[PDB]
Amino acid sequence: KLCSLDNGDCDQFCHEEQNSVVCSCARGYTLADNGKACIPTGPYPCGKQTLE
Amino acid sequence: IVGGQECKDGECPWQALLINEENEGFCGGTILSEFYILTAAHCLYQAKRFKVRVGDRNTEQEEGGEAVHEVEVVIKHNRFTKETYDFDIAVLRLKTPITFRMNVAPACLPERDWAESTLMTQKTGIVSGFGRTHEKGRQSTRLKMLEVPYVDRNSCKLSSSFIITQNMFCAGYDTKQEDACQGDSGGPHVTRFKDTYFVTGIVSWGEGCARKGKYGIYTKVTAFLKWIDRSMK
Ligand SMILES: CN1CCc2nc(C(=O)N3CCN(S(=O)(=O)c4ccc5cc(Cl)ccc5c4)C[C@@H]3C(N)=O)sc2C1
Ligand SMILES: [Ca+2]
Ligand SMILES: [Ca+2]
Repeated sequence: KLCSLDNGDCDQFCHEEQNSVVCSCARGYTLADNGKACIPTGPYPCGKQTLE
Repeated sequence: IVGGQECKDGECPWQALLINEENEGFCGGTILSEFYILTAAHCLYQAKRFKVRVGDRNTEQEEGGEAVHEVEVVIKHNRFTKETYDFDIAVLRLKTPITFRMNVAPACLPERDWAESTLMTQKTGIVSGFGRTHEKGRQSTRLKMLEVPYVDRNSCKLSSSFIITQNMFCAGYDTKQEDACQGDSGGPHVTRFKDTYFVTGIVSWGEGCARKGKYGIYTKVTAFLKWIDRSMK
């Protein structure tokens, strides 16, 4: 089920390569160490409502 | 926007507004980056000279977050057709970069396959704008947003008195009276995924606004992601 099972546990982009999940992130995010979470590079990352 | 709610502080920060020489909003756009605004090609015909306002929520008042930006380049999709509104997409490159701040920030561009498979199969997207609050009303002085169901493509085609091309999709409600309307055009349709908002559409056209048995028609952004990329150089 891979990317079809709950987005493969990816925060953002899920791609199936061979028979496994590969995660990635929009521009302005980097993939965390766990290979799933997307971490913002700088202030005002895309897609985030603003709080200050 | 018909129905829906005001965008509250911070909630629709990728909203842009194309303003005419009279300083009056005629269409929306979406912030894509410090330099680029996404809008509808049919909007380029609403005014000879226009600018982009970002950071606005209430046109009646100065909140201090507003910024007017001159347009440097208009990049119209060359295949755009006024008769069908097929290829209803344009990107604007700004003279001066947008300074992101409260109420000013870009929406994310998704990758095509993931977006079509995961975003566009969600229950809802969010459309927003300063457009008319009913078919025959005046434009809103408040930025509004509205949650709009993705509509099954075959029902949408059955609904419609006009052609729905591979570059369009439908969203909104069968009879419930909530819809985008005149002046929302070129504005954001975004899809939320784990608290991150991705551009999925551009407000394009409808048969009226919120008419029974009719849907909102949107430019299918995921069909133009390589085109958008090239445009943003
Ligand atoms: C192929 N054609 C493309 C353009 C077109 N416009 C049509 C139409 O019925 N109009 C009345 C509603 N309006 S509107 O109130 O300006 C408008 C604009 C964008 C919209 C987008 C959505 Cl998603 C929903 C309703 C909308 C209504 C669009 C348009 C017009 N005369 O300018 S039908 C049609 C068909
Ligand atoms: Ca204002
Ligand atoms: Ca309807």
